[PDB]
Amino acid sequence: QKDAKSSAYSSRFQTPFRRRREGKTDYYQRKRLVTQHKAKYNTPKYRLVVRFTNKDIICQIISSTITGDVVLAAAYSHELPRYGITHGLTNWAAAYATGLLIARRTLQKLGLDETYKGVEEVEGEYELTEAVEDGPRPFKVFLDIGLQRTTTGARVFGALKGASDGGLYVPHSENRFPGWDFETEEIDPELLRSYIFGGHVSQYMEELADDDEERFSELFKGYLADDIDADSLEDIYTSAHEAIRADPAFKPTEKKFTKEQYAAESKKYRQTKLSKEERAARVAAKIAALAGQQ
Amino acid sequence: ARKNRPRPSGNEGAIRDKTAG
Amino acid sequence: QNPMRDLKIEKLVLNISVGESGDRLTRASKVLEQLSGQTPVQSKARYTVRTFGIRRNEKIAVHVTVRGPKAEEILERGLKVKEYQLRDRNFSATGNFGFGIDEHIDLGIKYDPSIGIFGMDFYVVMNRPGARVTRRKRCKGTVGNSHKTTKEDTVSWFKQKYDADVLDK
Amino acid sequence: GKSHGYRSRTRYMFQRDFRKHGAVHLSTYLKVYKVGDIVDIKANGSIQKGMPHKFYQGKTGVVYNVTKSSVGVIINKMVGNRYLEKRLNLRVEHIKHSKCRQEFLERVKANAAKRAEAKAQGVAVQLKRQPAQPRESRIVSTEGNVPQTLAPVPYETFI
RNA sequence: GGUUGCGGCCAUAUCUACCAGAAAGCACCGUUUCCCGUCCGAUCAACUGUAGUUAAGCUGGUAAGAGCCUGACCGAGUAGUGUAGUGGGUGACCAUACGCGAAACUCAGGUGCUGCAAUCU
RNA sequence: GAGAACAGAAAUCUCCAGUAGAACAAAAGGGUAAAAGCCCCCUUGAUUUUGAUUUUCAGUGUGAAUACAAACCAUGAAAGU
RNA sequence: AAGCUCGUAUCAGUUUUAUGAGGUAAAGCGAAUGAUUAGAGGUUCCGGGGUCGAAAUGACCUUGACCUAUUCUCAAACUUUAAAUAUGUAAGAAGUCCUUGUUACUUAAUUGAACGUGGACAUUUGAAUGAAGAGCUUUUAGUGGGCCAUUUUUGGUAAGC
Ligand SMILES: [Mg+2]
Ligand SMILES: [Mg+2]
Ligand SMILES: [Mg+2]
Ligand SMILES: [Mg+2]
Ligand SMILES: [Mg+2]
Ligand SMILES: [Mg+2]
Ligand SMILES: [Mg+2]
Ligand SMILES: [Mg+2]
Ligand SMILES: [Mg+2]
Ligand SMILES: [Mg+2]
Ligand SMILES: [Mg+2]
Ligand SMILES: [Mg+2]
Repeated sequence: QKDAKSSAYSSRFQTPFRRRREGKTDYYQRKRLVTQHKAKYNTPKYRLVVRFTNKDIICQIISSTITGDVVLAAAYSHELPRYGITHGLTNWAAAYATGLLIARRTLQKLGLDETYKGVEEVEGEYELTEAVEDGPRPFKVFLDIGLQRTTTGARVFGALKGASDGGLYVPHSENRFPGWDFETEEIDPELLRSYIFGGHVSQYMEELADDDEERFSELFKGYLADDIDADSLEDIYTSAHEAIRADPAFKPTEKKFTKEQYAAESKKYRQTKLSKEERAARVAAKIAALAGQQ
Repeated sequence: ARKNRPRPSGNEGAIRDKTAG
Repeated sequence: QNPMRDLKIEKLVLNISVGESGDRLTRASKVLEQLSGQTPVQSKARYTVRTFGIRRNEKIAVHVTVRGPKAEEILERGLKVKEYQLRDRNFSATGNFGFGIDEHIDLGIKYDPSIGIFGMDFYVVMNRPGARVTRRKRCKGTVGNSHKTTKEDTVSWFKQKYDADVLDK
Repeated sequence: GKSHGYRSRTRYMFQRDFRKHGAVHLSTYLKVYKVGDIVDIKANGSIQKGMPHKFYQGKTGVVYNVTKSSVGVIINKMVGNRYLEKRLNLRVEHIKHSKCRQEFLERVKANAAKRAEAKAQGVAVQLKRQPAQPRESRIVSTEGNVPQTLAPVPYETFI
């Protein structure tokens, strides 16, 4: 009745491309990203893309070609247990850790790791990976946040800090990091360092634990189960950072099965298409029964 | 406008429409 | 079946269409914040009619939204005034509903003559959980057909809880 | 009175398409243009910046300059009793390779390979193309295909 | 093969109504001390992944489905049109010779493919 | 379209539908939907130095416009603009 | 008119092959805009009414509207589609391939870009046909009221307009 759109409407509808239908990619963003100064003919523009899904973080390095986009390297959150992190895989510090991982990974696989060491004595300071004198002019890459809304202290910029401190030259101002004072234009390095090393949870332990034990139980349950104390929290992050700077080589999983086995199971499991002959027989039977006076 | 749209009670419109002091 | 399709209140919207700007508008504003714990907003009139005595953008009405436990308790405090007794045709065809009252002092604020005596219109927005599908930014989408609210669903829910009644039709 | 603006009488020429309004798919900017490429010009009404004047609609030229987001092109325009070369500056949106050369180079490389492989046995590679020769003698049998006889048709109003 | 992130081509990919969905993933989903934004932690912010559910999203199938795409000696060599005559006709216009050649209509078929990276009984 | 006191064909609020059927200073025609539309924040690139090119054309000028170069800038996290 | 530099070409009011661009003829309106005839089915808490009624979110008829599916006909300032004739570019030595030099440009990077060094590939060296030679420079006379014919076409009834 009312929910009926005319044939003319359907035949003159325009369709958005595909990712706009899915509400996934902003081509207006992609425009300003992927275009290359036409004088620099094939030198591709590299995007550090960041995406926050529920319970996981993805960061990647991508260039683009006509037949599709191609990736230099990727870094998921869920392998940080390899580097000594077991909980809170979506906190801002987790984002920092992932940024560091992807940075050292790309540099190691590109052969730049010895130079552009990055920063080790982290201090929450704002500084860019300056170009080494008469060197190879460090790698350059730009953020790609997707539709994710920008705002001060957003956990995506933790990934930015991860890449920067890893050594990627990623152009950025700092006026959105947590602790960027607003009424006056400065930054609190030590507060930033706190958010680096989990200040907002390490501190938050105290009030809740001395305040509300049952709440302190339902969430942070895993922390109690694996016996992590609040004060010790900075230590594991610090040890992680060294673990990443030791080995970013990306050991992949082993899959404990085969591509073919997965395909076969899902194939036999899935519902299938119905063919034209059966369709004709189906309509004929529907006639002969319902129309055929039952 | 409907035929009987705001048709009041005689003893209810006295506190409805007086419009002056 | 019925695992978690449980209906719940989104928002109570509180409206007052005070027909003029100035002091009586200001007093209208000073009515709600006590009732709401929350600062109100003022809406402008978007074209003259000259019979209601209004110009473009001369700021006529005041309305607020409230949600959660405070919203439901204030809803209850209104349905007590209306003695749990509402007419079918009040309900929206989508499953929303609303009503109006007069003499806001008949609940809460005693008289405070500096404020005056005003009537309101409450209106309730109703749905099932998992509604942020239509409201988030990334991967925006619509709700499934079977999953919407309906006249029948909302009246049945309003029956079973508050054990109230609906009028003639 | 009379009127000749910069974009006069382009009302249909610059309409976009049917069912193709909106932003442009990225492949166009993902193209790469070298000096000496032969390129066709088709205006795109969505990007008012750096458009070509209507006269250069549908023409074809040779690129000669490259800048950050545009291209320099050479065109020959017939004015009076001679040709004059005009130089244009166009954003990459109204631009696309004329695949005439794309196929022509295919012919050239295949041609060279053919020449070489033929020379591998010295057999007179015979390079040049030919127009459509008149077709050759042939025999037609009637097995199961007995000739069928037609005849003109009488007349009736058919309504 | 399923799923996710980034895509190309931009409906065979949209729309309408139903039905199903292992595992993983995605998701809805819980909370407000801190950065942060709101008339309102709805959107957006942050924390947990713990308290639950595949109901919805998403994917796939179903329809003498709308739409959409492809093809055909179906319509039609029609309409139209370049060239020619001391051709017809009072004229309006029309045949003829050498050439090119539609759309509508009808029928039949089809209802996403594919690149990079990771993960999945 | 369906609902909410006074409130009605028209005031304000809410939901559903909505390829543009609206708006974009002005005539008309193009173009535009996570915008070129509406609202908010910051600013003055409506700047400087002279060239090159397109339109009218004699390939003169004027008008208007386009693409760079060399500085100083604004904005944005950034690519860019 | 004077010549000049050269001697089969960096040519051509032409066709073919390959590849572009176009919104006229035609066509369409059970496709957008606009116009337009007729019934058919519904729909009024809602139009005007009348009939039954005290009124009813009560009933009957009527007119109109609105919606649904059909139907008859149109467009220079409408259009999904879309001709023929006209029209742009290419069909090689100023080429292609191979190796490696230069740069203050550009690249994460001897990566790229542009121009080169050196080497390889000829009359079938890259469709048709013709080429009366090809290209170049000056300088100056006359001219700047036009008219007619076929075809397309505007105002007007038309005109030897
Ligand atoms: Mg933006
Ligand atoms: Mg066109
Ligand atoms: Mg003759
Ligand atoms: Mg914007
Ligand atoms: Mg000029
Ligand atoms: Mg025209
Ligand atoms: Mg016609
Ligand atoms: Mg037509
Ligand atoms: Mg029309
Ligand atoms: Mg042509
Ligand atoms: Mg003389
Ligand atoms: Mg004269």
